Amino acid sequence: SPLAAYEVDDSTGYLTSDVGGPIQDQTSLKAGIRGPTLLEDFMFRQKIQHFDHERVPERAVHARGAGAHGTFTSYADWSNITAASFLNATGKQTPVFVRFSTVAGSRGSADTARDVHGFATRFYTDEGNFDIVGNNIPVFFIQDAIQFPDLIHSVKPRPDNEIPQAAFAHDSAWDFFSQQPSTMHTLFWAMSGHGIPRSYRHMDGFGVHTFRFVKDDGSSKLIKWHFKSRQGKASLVWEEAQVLSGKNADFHRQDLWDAIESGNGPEWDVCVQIVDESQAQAFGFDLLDPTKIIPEEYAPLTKLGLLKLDRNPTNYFAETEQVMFQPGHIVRGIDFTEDPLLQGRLFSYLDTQLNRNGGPNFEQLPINMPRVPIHNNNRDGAGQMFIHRNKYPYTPNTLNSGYPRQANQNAGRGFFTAPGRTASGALVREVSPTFNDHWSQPRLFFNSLTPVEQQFLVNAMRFEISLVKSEEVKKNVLTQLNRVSHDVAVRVAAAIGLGAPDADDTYYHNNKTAGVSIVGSGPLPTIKTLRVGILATTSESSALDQAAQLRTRLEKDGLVVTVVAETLREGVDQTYSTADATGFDGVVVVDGAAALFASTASSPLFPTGRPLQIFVDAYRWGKPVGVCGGKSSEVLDAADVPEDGDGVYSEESVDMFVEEFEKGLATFRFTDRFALDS
Amino acid sequence: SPLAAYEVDDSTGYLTSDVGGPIQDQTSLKAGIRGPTLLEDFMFRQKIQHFDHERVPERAVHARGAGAHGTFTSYADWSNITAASFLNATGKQTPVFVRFSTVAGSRGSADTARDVHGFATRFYTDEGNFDIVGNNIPVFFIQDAIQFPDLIHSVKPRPDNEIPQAAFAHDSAWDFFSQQPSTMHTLFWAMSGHGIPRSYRHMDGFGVHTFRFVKDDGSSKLIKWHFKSRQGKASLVWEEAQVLSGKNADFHRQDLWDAIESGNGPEWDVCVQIVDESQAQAFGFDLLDPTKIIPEEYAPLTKLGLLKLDRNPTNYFAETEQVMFQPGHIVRGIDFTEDPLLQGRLFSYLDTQLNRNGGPNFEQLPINMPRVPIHNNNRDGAGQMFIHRNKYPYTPNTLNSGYPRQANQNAGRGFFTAPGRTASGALVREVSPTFNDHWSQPRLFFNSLTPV
Amino acid sequence: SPLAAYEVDDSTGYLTSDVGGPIQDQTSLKAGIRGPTLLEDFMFRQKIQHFDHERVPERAVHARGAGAHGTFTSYADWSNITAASFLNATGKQTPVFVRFSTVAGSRGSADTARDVHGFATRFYTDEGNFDIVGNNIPVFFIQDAIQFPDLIHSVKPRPDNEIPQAAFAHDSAWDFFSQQPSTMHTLFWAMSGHGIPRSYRHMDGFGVHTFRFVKDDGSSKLIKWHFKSRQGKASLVWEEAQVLSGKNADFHRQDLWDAIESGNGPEWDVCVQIVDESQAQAFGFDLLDPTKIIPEEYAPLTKLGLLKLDRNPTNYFAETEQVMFQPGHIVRGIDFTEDPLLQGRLFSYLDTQLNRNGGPNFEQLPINMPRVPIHNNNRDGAGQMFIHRNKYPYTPNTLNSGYPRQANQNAGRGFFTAPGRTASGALVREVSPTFNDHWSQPRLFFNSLTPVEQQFLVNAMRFEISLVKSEEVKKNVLTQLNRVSHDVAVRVAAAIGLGAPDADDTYYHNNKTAGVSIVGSGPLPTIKTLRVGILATTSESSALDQAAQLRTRLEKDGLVVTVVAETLREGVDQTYSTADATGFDGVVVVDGAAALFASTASSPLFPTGRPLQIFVDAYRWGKPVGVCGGKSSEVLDAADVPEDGDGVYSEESVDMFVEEFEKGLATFRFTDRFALDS
Ligand code: HEM
Ligand code: HEM
Ligand code: HEM
Ligand SMILES: [Ca+2]
Ligand SMILES: [Ca+2]
Ligand SMILES: [Ca+2]
Ligand SMILES: [Ca+2]
Ligand SMILES: [Ca+2]
Ligand SMILES: [Ca+2]
Ligand SMILES: [Ca+2]
Ligand SMILES: [Ca+2]
Repeated sequence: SPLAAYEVDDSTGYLTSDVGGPIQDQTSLKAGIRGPTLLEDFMFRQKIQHFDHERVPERAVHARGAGAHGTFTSYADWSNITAASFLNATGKQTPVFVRFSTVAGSRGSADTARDVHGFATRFYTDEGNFDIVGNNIPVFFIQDAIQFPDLIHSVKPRPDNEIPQAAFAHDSAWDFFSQQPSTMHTLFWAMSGHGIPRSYRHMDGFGVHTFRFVKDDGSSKLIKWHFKSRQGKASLVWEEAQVLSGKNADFHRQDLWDAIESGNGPEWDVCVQIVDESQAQAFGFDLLDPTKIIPEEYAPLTKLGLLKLDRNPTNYFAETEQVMFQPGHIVRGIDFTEDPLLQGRLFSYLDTQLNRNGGPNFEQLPINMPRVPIHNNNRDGAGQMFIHRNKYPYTPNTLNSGYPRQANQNAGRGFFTAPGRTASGALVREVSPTFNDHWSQPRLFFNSLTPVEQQFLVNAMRFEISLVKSEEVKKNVLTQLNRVSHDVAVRVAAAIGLGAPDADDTYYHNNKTAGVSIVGSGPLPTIKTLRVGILATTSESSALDQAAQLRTRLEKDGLVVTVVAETLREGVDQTYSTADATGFDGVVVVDGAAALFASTASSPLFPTGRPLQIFVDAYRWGKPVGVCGGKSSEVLDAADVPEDGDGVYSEESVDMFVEEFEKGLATFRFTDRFALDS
Repeated sequence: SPLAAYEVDDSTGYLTSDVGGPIQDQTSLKAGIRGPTLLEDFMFRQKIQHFDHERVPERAVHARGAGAHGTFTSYADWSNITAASFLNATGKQTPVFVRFSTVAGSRGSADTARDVHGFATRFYTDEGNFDIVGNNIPVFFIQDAIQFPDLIHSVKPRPDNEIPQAAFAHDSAWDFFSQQPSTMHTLFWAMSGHGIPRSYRHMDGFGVHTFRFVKDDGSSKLIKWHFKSRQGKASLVWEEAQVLSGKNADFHRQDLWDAIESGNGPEWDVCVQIVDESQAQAFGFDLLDPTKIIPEEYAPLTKLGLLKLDRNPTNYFAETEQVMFQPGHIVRGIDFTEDPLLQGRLFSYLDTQLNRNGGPNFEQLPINMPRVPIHNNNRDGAGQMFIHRNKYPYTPNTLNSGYPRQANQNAGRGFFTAPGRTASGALVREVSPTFNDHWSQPRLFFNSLTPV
Repeated sequence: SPLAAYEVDDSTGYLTSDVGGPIQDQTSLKAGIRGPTLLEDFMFRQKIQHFDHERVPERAVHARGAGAHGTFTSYADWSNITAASFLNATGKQTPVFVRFSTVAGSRGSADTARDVHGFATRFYTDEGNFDIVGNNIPVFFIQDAIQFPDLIHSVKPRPDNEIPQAAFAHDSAWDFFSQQPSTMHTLFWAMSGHGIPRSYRHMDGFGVHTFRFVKDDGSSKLIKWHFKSRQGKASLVWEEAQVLSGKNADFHRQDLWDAIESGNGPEWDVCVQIVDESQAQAFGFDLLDPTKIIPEEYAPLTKLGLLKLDRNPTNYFAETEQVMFQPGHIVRGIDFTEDPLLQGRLFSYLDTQLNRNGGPNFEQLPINMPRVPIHNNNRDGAGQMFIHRNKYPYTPNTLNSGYPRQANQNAGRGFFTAPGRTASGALVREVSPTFNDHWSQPRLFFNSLTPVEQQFLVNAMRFEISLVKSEEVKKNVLTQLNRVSHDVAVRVAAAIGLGAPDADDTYYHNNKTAGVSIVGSGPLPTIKTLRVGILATTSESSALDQAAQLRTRLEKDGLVVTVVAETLREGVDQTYSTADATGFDGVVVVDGAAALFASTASSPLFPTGRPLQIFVDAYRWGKPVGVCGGKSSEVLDAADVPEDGDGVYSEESVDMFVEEFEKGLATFRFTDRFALDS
């Protein structure tokens, strides 16, 4: 590890300059005690120059994100399908670093914005660094990389005033979507719960593009990468996500960090779909088109190995901010395809690192270094950290005995382009007509959602599109939505007071696919790390005792428990003033606290009606909620919460309450609380 | 627009490269209709290279902010207290640009966080650009610029995990405040409604530091700048600010934008407290200490002129993101004081623009340019736009007839340091004992608030 | 070995990317064998991106230079005059790196231009890096750092056409000198032999400024740094320097490299003049004025230790090009003075490294690292290598238990400003009248040169000034020269078509000072590394035999021998076609080769007259020359060289030839061959 060698320990010692001279740094050098500061104060200038130059350009996209270290372990020797060394043996472990992100917001923007999300994984393999630079949605908005600035300019804030930070809440974004129909598949995903995942740990990762697996014999197959969450899939509800974006802008980065610090590091099965070269157009669409998925019914997933994140960074800036991913970081055994979105990406990520790093030696940053020797004739450049011994860095040479040697298919384990690949035809700036069906798969995705999930998507569209000022853009939007689903266009049109255009059934169908729905993916497989808010009072010794009782039990089941009361003390984590339902996955009121709720209700220590509002919000947003200890009635009545409601608990027995409530936490959302269009 | 000369119109025309060759930009050049992309596709590369390099480093502090253009109008001829040209005639008008901001959060952090706020004003005067780089709170946390990184590291997110955004909600910030008691006065202000103003239009601007006004005869007085809102002061309530941060992270920038578009451009009376040099220690504290206000009961405000913001930018990046303020942008008639916070600032803002701009010619960006001619011997550097005719850029010269000439108090309307300033004593890294009362003024402030 | 941890070996292995993936780099990936190159060719792009970004800005001055590693060893414990740790014990060793340079030319300009030269030394001390950033001339052109760009613009090429390279050969430089008379002292130095040293090893190093030595008790003394060459002082003659600029632009860098490779690493005694603070104005000038020396007659040198350079770099770019010196790299025991030239330097060198390195972490380059631990709260910035474990990098803190601790005079061996220093008075942009005598010291320096040396300086002035177009500028130059010396003005004026102004005796005097003359500094103390060219012929096996004999005699004494003949073979190093007298410190003809020695001598293998012209040029340029074997007349008469001349040798006996000739090498130059004005 190059990271270990560069760890700097400041737990002891006297302050020094960056050249080891002991110094101070608290008072400027001045000509007399009330005098002007001196130019000769080097202590001052070196410290302030450093401060003045701390910042580097944020990423052009995916600026907001967070990372962690961990380990990938192969489940088998996969030699039969790829020459990739990291996959060549059962149990082979390779270090990883992952960064997760949103796409459109700047650094500092909230984690819980509605957006596409990044899931970028570096495997520090024994034959070079291999990056899979993925998203949590398996399809992308556009079909050619040259369009990327168009898409991004359209979704980022309007450039006269840099308003708004909400990617989908403005005219220009919808102008682009409605004029560029390829966008429809990703737009439907982004309008689903996949736009507001519950956490990084509760989403999947996709390579998006078709890639190749290449064997040592030169043969190739076509693959899609799928990183399948072992935590289960889960989303926020929209109103919850909007509150969260104010109450805790760092919600996802904090959820990740805390899960790793508690020993609950997240896991994914790294999987592929594998198909033959001859099936490039067999599935009703072109595998070069990054706006299409291969339905799992046509190509099942094969599990290749386990990805686990189990260590946090030491210095966020040095590790997370400076990690520089590239789809060009490929290894023997993997190759590209002619997907025009992937093709252009290869150029963009090598170039943009010059912008961020300010010089060409970015791969020498510890987080970017490989874990094998580097042998090449790259030299000089700003920020050169190596002292190269070889004074004849050219090929061919005799003066260094012909080293470094060329690597290729038959030497040195070289990378090699899949040798079956060809190209033929004119040199064209033309779109393949095989790419032209922009609507069937959006409809496939929509069909595969549950009824209340369909409602949530329609409601997201109603919310966002109602913020578009231009009537002409809104009509254009309905034109495209209607090519996917007339019912979607009708329902969305109703909220914005326009008429939907008449049904156009060209692309309509009733087909469905497995594995895309959040609401239909079933209870979570684990409730470890999920958050329980226990609403108590310092008024009643019995209330605090009840909360402590609940705590001990819930904690041994891996839940993160917060006891809330008017003021802090022994056993109480959070005041009502700072508490919010967005902080919890379930809320329990201890019945000793009934007085705070069954009330209007007033104190200089928190806002009027806060305790009840926490419970009310939690219910409205679908969470398991309950009252533990004796007389539920009054709290549930004060909240207008029905005691017979699914995911509403009322028990005197602490043990029965915990059992029932824990089943609620796995269910995670009670969707019968949300109204549906008739 | 005052930057009309630099505008580029794209309401008509065919797409071109940056060198005027008509091109397309929607499909990559490929070897066959389902083929790989070609390296010879210059259309693709020049567009993507530009996109790849769009971003520049955010400001080290005050990263989150918004700006507008306007006009300053002097109420009087202020010659009898300052030689400043922009203040030398009743009704004299000078263009301005102002940027408002928070302090701690990054780009895209919400407007309605609890924080200190910036209020930075550029006057494009007929004798040079003059910047007053102020905040909405009249006192600062610390008493020496060398401590700035300490303060800022402590309020910014913890550096292992970059949590939390939200300057005051974590241990390190309160560790620093409690170890560095100078911070109490600004801390009390930030914990008041001044930490969550209703808009940029409903807050005041303060230079914080004592500065000097200098007359053409060389006499000086000590001043504090106060920009007093004509919209009134108003705050959010905290609960509301928290919900707004989520519902509308752009709330202050939109409020300002909208007010200008509707013809309600915000206004401030630009004022000063003026006191004699003999009064530097007369008010029971030291006027060099930036943690203290001069109570208005001791020195009333004089209104100098009107600041009105009435024109939004054309391109946010080019104007607002790229504007580069400096307290060293000073003009004849103003001078510095030995406030050790101010003193170090003068170094920081000139250096940090190298970081943002990536080269030394940042004064050439349209928003940074002055509105009068430039005559000097600065040359070259990355990004040099100017084509200088003078092929002898050194002084003293005879081969360019001794031009440019030196400007000073007696010739050429030069800047000059206030000639009554002196220094005396040991060269010390010592804090004046006159700085040591960290608590009385925070109590003055608290006492001055209503009960609620 | 001092930077061994950063070394990269490429003597074995297969080529890899920068992230360790084995690759090739000799053929682009193409769509067919005669097809266009593919964007997906990451091998191509990463290699070419690196190439495209290899260059960094050259230094703003001193762009042309060369460097080496070495060791400093202290002669004593100097705690009686300084707290500095590297000087605190007899025998104490500290690693060093030195870079030597010219000043005006760009990084590809010739070594042997007439110029001021740099001598910058880094001591990697056990209390931090300490740099002495000196020159080979003890005084500077200007008295205030603010004037630096005026000076440098005036000497660098005219900015319309970037002509001429060659600092003194144009109007603007002499315009500046004549308008800014402070320049006279350094000008007279640069017009002497000190402007064209024979090698970096044959020049001294000076700090120029008065600095302070500060004891641990707080008391201070004023010092000047003098690095006195143990190789002796030596110059080129001007015509020779001009020829060398064309025949070997790398002459000084090669001389240094070679001396080190041969185990003849150059040495200096590091010395100071030490005077009391009360003697700031006692010597008839102000010690804050960098245009003045303290004559050695008023303040003798104290030898502090030995500097020896003995290891060449491994990678020039990484070590020599990237070394970033600063006078701000100061250590406890040393302080600044209020010299206004020094004061502003402190700002310049910290700022300019942002330009060169392109980011703030330049102290992390291996050559710039200290050799002790770094403990501070500087963070982030582009190119940040360090992974800092202290997540509370602010002072004051409790969450990192108050570390790093402040260092100062009384704790932690902090740097401290000399506590006796004060300032008093108005804040002014005024020059001290104590700086106003710009002419007395130039006259002192001129008076201390020998007659022939004064002639050489006049002749350099005549050469350069005659290239100034402007008759006004020429007139103004003679006004200033005449204030130093009427006779200089007269003699210069005679070459350039003008009358000198009448004598103005205000600053005239006859005082002299020791240690500044080159011609007067006596024979060299060592002749090891000096170059002897033996001119032979392949047309007589006897001539080669003589050459071989002489070679062994000369090599025994550490001279570097080149045997020249018409064509190469074993024992012959160089052809006449490539050889030139600039290549040698002495020239010997073996008498077996006498037939070659005619201006008549014609051949397709070398220019007509070449063998003889080497001998004639050597003679004209002052060098020891002779004929070995017993028959000298034919060669000597062809050369018009008299047999009884001083530094002309003729002997049959090889031993007796060599004994005589080695005395001539030590004398080095026979100045009786140069005409004097009468
Ligand atoms: C399938 C389509 C894509 C996926 C899945 C994807 C994914 C991502 C991810 C996850 C990141 C963030 C990596 C990190 O965490 O540091 C990112 C950054 C970026 N992407 Fe993409 N991307 C796609 C398409 C594009 C295209 C078409 C372009 C350009 C033509 C592009 C240009 C960029 C740039 C310039 C960055 C910033 C990289 C950096 O500064 O390190 N991407 N992408
Ligand atoms: C009286 C105390 C201070 C006030 C009122 C103040 C005000 C501000 C304001 C308003 C801005 C943003 C300007 C804009 O909108 O672009 C800012 C930026 C900045 N300030 Fe200060 N500041 C203070 C003290 C300090 C100190 C002590 C330092 C450093 C020693 C410092 C360094 C900076 C830097 C580096 C920036 C970013 C500038 C840029 O990138 O253009 N400030 N300051
Ligand atoms: C006593 C007067 C001076 C001496 C002896 C001197 C010496 C030198 C030396 C030897 C170097 C080259 C160091 C190396 O080899 O890398 C150099 C570089 C330089 N000097 Fe000076 N210098 C003097 C005055 C000035 C002044 C007054 C300034 C500016 C105000 C200045 C600015 C620079 C700059 C900008 C560089 C390039 C540094 C780099 O890129 O690392 N120097 N100086
Ligand atoms: Ca818009
Ligand atoms: Ca959902
Ligand atoms: Ca290949
Ligand atoms: Ca903290
Ligand atoms: Ca308020
Ligand atoms: Ca010239
Ligand atoms: Ca000489
Ligand atoms: Ca740069």
